[PDB]
Amino acid sequence: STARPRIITSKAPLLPQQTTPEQRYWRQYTSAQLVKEHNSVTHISFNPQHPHDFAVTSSTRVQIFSSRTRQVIKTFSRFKDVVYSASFRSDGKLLCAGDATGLVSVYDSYNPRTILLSINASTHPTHVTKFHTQDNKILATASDDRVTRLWDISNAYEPQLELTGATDYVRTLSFIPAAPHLVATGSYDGLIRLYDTRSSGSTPIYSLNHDQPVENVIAVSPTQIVSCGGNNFKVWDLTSNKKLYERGNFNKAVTCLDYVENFDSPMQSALIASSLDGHVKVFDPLDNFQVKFGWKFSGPVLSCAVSPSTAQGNRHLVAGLSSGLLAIRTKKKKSNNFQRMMRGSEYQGDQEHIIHNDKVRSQRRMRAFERNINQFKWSEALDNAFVPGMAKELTLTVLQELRKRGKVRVALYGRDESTLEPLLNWCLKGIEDVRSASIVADWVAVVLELYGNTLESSPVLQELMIDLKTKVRHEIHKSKEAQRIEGMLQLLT
Amino acid sequence: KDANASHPSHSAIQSLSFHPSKPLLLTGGYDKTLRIYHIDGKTNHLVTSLHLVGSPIQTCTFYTSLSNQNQQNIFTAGRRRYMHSWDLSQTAKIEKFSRLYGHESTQRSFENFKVAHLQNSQTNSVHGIVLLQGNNGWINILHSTSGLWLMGCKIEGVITDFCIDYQPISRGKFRTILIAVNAYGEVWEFDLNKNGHVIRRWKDQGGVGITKIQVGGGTTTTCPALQISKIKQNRWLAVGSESGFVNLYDRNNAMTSSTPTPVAALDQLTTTISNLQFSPDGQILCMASRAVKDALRLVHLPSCSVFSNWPTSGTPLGKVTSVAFSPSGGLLAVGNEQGKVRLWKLNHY
Amino acid sequence: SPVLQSAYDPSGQYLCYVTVALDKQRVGVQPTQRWNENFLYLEDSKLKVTCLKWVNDTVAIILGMNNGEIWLYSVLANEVTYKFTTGNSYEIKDIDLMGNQLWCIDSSDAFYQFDLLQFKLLQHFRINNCVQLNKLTIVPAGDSVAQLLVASHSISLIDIEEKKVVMTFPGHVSPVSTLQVITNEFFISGAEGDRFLNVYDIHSGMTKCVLVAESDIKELSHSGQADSIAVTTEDGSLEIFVDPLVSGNKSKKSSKKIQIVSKDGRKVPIYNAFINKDLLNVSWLQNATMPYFKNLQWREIPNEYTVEISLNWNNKNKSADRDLHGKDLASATNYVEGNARVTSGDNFKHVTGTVTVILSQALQSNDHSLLETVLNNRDERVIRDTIFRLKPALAVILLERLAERIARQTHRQGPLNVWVKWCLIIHGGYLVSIPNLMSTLSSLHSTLKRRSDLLPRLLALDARLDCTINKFKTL
Amino acid sequence: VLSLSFSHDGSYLLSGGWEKVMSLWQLETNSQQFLPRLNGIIIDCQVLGPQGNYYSLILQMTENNSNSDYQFLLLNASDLTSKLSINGPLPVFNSTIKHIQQPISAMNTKNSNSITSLNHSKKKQSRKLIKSRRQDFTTNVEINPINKNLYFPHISAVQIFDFYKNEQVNYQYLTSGVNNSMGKVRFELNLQDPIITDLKFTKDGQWMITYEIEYPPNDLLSSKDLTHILKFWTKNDNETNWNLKTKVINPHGISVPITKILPSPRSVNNSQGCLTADNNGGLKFWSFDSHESNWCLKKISLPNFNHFSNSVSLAWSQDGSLIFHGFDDKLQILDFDTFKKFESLENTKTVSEFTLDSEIQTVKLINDTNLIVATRTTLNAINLLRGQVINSFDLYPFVNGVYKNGHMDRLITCDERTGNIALVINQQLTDVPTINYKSRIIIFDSDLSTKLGNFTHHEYISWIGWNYDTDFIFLDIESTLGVVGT
Amino acid sequence: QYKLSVVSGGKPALNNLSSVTGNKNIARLSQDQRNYIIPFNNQIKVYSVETRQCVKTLKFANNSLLSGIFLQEEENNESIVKILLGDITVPQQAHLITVFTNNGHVIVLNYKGKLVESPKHFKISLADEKLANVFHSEGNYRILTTFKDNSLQSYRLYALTFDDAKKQFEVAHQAEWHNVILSN
RNA sequence: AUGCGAAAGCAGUUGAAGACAAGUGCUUGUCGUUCGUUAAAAUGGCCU
Repeated sequence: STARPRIITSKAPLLPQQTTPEQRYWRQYTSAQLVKEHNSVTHISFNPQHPHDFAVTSSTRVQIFSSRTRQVIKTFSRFKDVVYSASFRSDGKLLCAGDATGLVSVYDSYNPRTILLSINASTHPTHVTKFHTQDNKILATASDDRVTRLWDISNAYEPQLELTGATDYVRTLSFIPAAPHLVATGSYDGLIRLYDTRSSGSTPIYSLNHDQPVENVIAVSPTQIVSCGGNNFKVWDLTSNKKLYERGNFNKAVTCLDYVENFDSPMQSALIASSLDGHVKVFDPLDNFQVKFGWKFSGPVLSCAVSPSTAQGNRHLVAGLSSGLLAIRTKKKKSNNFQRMMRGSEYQGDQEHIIHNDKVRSQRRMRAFERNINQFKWSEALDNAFVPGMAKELTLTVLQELRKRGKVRVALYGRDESTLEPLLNWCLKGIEDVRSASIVADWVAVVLELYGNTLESSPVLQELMIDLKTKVRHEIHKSKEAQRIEGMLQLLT
Repeated sequence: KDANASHPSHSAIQSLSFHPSKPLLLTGGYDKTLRIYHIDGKTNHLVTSLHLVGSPIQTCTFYTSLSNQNQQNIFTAGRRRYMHSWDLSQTAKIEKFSRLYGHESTQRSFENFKVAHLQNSQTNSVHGIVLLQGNNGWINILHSTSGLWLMGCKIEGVITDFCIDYQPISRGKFRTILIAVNAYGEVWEFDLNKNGHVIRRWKDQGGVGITKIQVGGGTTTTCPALQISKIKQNRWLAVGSESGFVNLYDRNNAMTSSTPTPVAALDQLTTTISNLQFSPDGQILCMASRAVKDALRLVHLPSCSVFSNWPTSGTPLGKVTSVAFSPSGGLLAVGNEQGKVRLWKLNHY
Repeated sequence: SPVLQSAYDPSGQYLCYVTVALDKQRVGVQPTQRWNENFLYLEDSKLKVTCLKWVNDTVAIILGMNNGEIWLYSVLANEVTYKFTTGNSYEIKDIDLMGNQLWCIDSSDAFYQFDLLQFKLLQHFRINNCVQLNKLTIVPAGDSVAQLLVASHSISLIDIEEKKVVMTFPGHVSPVSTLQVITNEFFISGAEGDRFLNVYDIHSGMTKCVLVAESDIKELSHSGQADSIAVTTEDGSLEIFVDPLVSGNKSKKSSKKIQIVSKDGRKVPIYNAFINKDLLNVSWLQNATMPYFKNLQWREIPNEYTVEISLNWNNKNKSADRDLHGKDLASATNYVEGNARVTSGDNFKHVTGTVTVILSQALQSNDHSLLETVLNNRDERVIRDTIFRLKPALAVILLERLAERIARQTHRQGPLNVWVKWCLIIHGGYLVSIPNLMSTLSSLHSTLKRRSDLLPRLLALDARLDCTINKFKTL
Repeated sequence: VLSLSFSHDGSYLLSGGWEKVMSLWQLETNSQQFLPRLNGIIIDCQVLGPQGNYYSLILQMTENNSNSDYQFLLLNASDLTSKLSINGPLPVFNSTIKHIQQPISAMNTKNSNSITSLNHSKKKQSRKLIKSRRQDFTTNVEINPINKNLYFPHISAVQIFDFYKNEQVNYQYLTSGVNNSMGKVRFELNLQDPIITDLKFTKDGQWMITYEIEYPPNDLLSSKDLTHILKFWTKNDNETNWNLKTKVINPHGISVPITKILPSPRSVNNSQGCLTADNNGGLKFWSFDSHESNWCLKKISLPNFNHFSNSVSLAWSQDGSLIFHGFDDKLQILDFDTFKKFESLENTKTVSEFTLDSEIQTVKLINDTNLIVATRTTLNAINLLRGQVINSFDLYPFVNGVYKNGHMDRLITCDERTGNIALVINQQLTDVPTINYKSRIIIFDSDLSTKLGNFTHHEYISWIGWNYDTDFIFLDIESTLGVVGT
Repeated sequence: QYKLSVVSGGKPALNNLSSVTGNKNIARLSQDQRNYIIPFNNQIKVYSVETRQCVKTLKFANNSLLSGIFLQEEENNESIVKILLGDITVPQQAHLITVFTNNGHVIVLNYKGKLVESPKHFKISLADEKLANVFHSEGNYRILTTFKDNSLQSYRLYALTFDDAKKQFEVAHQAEWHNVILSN
């Protein structure tokens, strides 16, 4: 003997733009929440170590949000002017906020009360303030003073190493993963500089020509840099000192840039960017930086951040908008006498000679139509296929299977008028498509072959035939125009 | 020394049996395993250890064929709808019996079975049958080495227990009788050679809720026959009830009195009688409960008197769930809830 | 071990072993040099086998019982051929034989000489100050079998013709258990529990050497003419001393050592091996009483050896008639489609108030909502003007977007058809200029292919439907 | 009711009808338990054991219309499982071999007979096999070349059978028909399964390409058309089940048969591509997108010819550049890069088109030099280093019309190292042709002038392939697999 | 250089030549039910049932006598119509097989044994009609045979015993029926 | 339903004898019957 073959569904030849697995994951990202802040939102940082928290800047406001309940857990509001950047340390404990009066304030997360250290930088506003990645006692901050100073937070009176040689409005910088001494710095005249700190540091080691004003710089790899500026974005090799790709798939100036790697995904590395139109678009660096997904937020979108690589909770994607709007989008996530009496269940056979297994892998439930076609009740199978709220593919596979077995007229013999009407209703609907049009051609051909006399006798089916005639004529018109357009293409070859 | 010593078990020992000819014990519990031990007095070692998957065990018995004697089987059963049959040196041959031919609405669980012989009586070819409990009065009877469905008997009320007796007839002919006991105490006796037809009914005296019946003193499904000439007729029939009372009948008067008075009514135990086991000869009756510790008593027959010096108060019996007498060497094997069988040797035999 | 007393034959082809079975001992002979379910059961549940021996033309074995009897058991028929009895009720503590004379030590020191080919008791026998005894061997002086050796922690050389001791060697602390004549001048002796073997020389009465094993000794066997010795040690092992009687050198260590380890890491104990001229015969217990064997070359294996046997520890039940899983070898695999990619063969791949500026913006970008609004614009003059004002690469990407939207939403193929109509009207120059028009306008070609192929069955269905409609309308 | 049997005591009855189910009746309670999907109908059934351990039965495989192909079965009766299955090779031929009768049933359909139809069909089949010189019996048979396993494509199924151990190893259903969910009885017997026609392997061995057609039911609106489907299957070298990886519905548009499949050589894409040729002129080249995981078009050549010819062939050079597409009367030489005519800049009379006197049944190239063509009457061996025919051979009395247009390719095949082998079959006539046949086997060299070896076999030979250790396997009408070897 | 041999075989040689359906099967499970024996179209396969494996195979082309019985290439009229398991000559010498061919030929072969070039051959006289079936209880043997004078056949039932001489198989006319249609 | 043919189609085919049943020597039907041609039924459906 053998087993019963389950009925195969009807998979038509695939139409273009099917749903890709990257689209599956980035559409699982759902459950939008909108939070109206006071003013614009500049920068959004995630805690690295236990990634369960993320800071968001505002006007004179830093807010620590939580990944578990998406509510604001803490507020740093001891600022006297507009705060620019709130970035956590690479170690978790201590976050730094660069203000616009000209000073940075570095104090521990989960304690707004204790200002731990206040570094007075240049009197121009300091936009970007980062901590180092490899080392954890060296902070680096830029300003509108067009210099980036490397402070050592033990000796917070003097910049341990100043860094000049730029031209205008340094606003982005990035350390590089493998080299713990090499700092890339994105200015505002383009011209991404690369400094080596164990050298003099007054001059860059070498420059890179991103001809538009670069808006952000991220070391995506130990050997690669990604540059966000102007309309396009451009990814550079480091050692060979050459651009590698240039993706100009945006409309206005791209603004923010984020990169995540080796996480629970069909896509290994995700490079996402945010571009002042609501458009946040997500690329992958393995298929040469092609777009895989994109959301649209209404206002001009400033900052974006995807949850870090070791989140292990519900992952988040945060986008902050110049209308004052934070948008969070989150992928979610008896007695002892009796047991002593019967304590042999969980054993699983660890120390025995011969282990035998026989029990069956239980199949999924058969639907009612499949039970009826397996038990040869053809008319009940047809009615149970034409119960109302089923799937189009399922009603198609019932009719396909029943026609393939041959029980068309056998299924249609005993039908009275009120039972013809459900078949004719779905027939009247499914005349519009293509595959359903072929199968409805077969089945209404045999219905008109059978029931002409009761068609004359009862008036309801007469009106149904009127609707069917109108819709089939309309479909002939559609296919005539389509054949004409195909002829036009064959001319235009 | 405990037969379960060299390779312990992880649940209660639900079924002990000695192989009818070779020195071998077989134990089975809810650990879904089957362990066969070569038994000495000194070192009782593990011959083989099979482990089924997802199927417990409540009843495992040996069964050697009668006309063939070079055909051994091990029948295992738990509360599922199949019954495994291990055939008898590197990998087992385990058939399973899973289909009742038509009569499937009676038993939803194969767990209460007994194994007996039967003679075709047109051809004189004996074969093994498998008796199963059932729904209300149903006892189903399946031909073993083919899994076929032979015959069914229906007693009324609830079956609580059943048993198998033989009767020799002449040179080369016996006939087998099935005894089945209701929960009220009404006893039916069918014969299986001609089809299920009630030979007789009677009633046990007292017996308010009767939970086990056993026949003993001749050949039976525990101390079994090895050739057709060696089949005897049983003498004692013991009926143990839920209250602790064990009535005890002589068959040579019961079959003639047709609503008999017991030879005895033992009342030493006080909880539900969950095991009865006669000696291979029929001189000792071992009655043992399951609901409380240290609840086994041996009885000398025909005196119908409980032995007084064993077990003593320091005998390691546990909650006795399995008892198996040995056919030849005079051993007794007791298995408890902790999973430790324990041997004794009677020095008379 | 469940193997109480075992002994090989001469020439090492069959071992006898007596083992207990439901408190009744059975003896059984198994062949080794390449099952046998024959046995002999001792009917009484009290008499045990106390000593064992093989005897040569019909092969037989000799079983000195507990009772006071010496059975003579043939092998071919499981039958005690003849049961000698010492005229007493004691335990035969030892049996031995050379040629036809048979000699047994009783439990009460009484030597008995029997004759086999006469089936008779020749002489009862006892001497002085041999008061506790448990081992006897007989020296091979030829066919004159005089001057036998006895022992119980003090080996004594006793002559028969005068019934007195001649030499007496110092034995052990524990009683002796092995006493074997090695050469015509030397013999080895090993007690019960000592790891030591004393190689004595007879006539001098001295200790030539001692050989020290690694654990307590259990069984000894030696080669032909004093070349090698196999030792079954109490832990389960085998220790060959190569050339023991050669050139402090008072004590000698074991040259070659053999163990047996299975695949699962467990340690299988050896009992009762047998050595010969470059052929070592090792035995163990596979199942609880069934003896398995092996032959191996001890002059070629290294000094330390672990025999690797394949013991079924945690076998997966590979049934011969079932598959690897589920079905049998006679069924037929079903046709399961699965997640196969179903495509056609017409899928070409791998081979004035306008809105033209917002359209060209959306298509430099890729905006579903913006393109949807521009397509929700309807007026045909505006459509003609926008495509008249557009750019050709923008037109190509517009054609692709329109065709994929048509193929999904086939309800939307009126207005999108007039859109693609005007596009193909206007921008046809760049379209005839681009080489691979199929690979560019793939989805458009496929969608029109499906619909144009759908047409004729629709014509047929409308023909029959109109026939039936006019039939019921005419009357 | 086709088979009946009793048990030994006489209480169970075994019933063996058409619907593939073996039914055990308890006679007393009139009850039944039955085994429902038995790989064919039960011609015969009985019990064996002295207790009734085994049920032994004989199955028909009634779908095989060209030849009755039995299957013996021995069932363990406790488990109701198959303790033994006995079979040989199950080829499907093109016509009914000598005096085969279909089983009897309630109607007369295209798998069985009525009673009167049985008698008349017996006599008519014998008379037609005597009279008509149309007759051919040519079976498709493929070979797995990394395991050397014969694949007999049954209708809607594949019997994987090896020749060394001489036993079946697998049976797979390669079509979404009505193959097993039912035992066909009367008008289900009027219906039929979709038929596998072509089956090929890549030279790598790890891809199977199956072309099948499917017929609609009769007396319906859409009964005129067919649907032709291509399928691509994978497996790893340790299993015995092919996974469907790519299903291509309707190659070359609607209702267009693909009358030749050719795999690719190694050098082009590591032998991971195939060529499909219609009866119109179209050639498509499918290959394996490996950044995807699928098969797709990668080079087309689709002309619109208003003439349909049933007999095409094609061949491929070892470098992967030259493709010889032989349509009826005309061989075209194409470059693979362009799929167009290889027009010589030198023009040394190496013309891109050859016109041959008869319709082409076979094109082959034994090396990169010699092209063999088997034409509808004759055989012509040509060189390609000089565009002129080397050798000729007349086959018009031998193959007049005794083969359909397109089966001489499976008749005659070539070793890729030494030579090719011819196959000629004539039936022994007495005074009118009789039943028995006679097939001669001739082996030529690369030049085809000298015959390497001549042999003769008695029974008709239906297929010759070459075993990849330089020998030749041949099937026979009575399925006796033989070899011509070194 | 080039040799043409025959390496593998097919069809299982049913009992269709009767077309009266006596018993369509002729395979016979052995005495101790461990070996199954099927007569193929060109060989006799002996499968083993505990491991589903063809153990011994008895081809027709190797020994010359079978090549003279079945391998007459002008007509395949002779076919195996019965297989009996014992020895018809001597009582219980095991591993022997007697085979009854359609036209009076009876051969004693030895499965599970090296095939020597002396299988015990016997020819049955009086077989101007064709043999149909051969069966036996203990000792006594009977033969159904097909003869003719409405396109039907007569079934003659003969009684077969042995040993008036060595070659002689004693045949007696038990009974006869005239126009059979089915027979089981 | 045979031959040629492409997935279309193009040509051609349904003859006698015998026997039996039923109805009235005559009508139909039937065939486990011959020769000549390229020639729907028994309320009964797939295991665990």
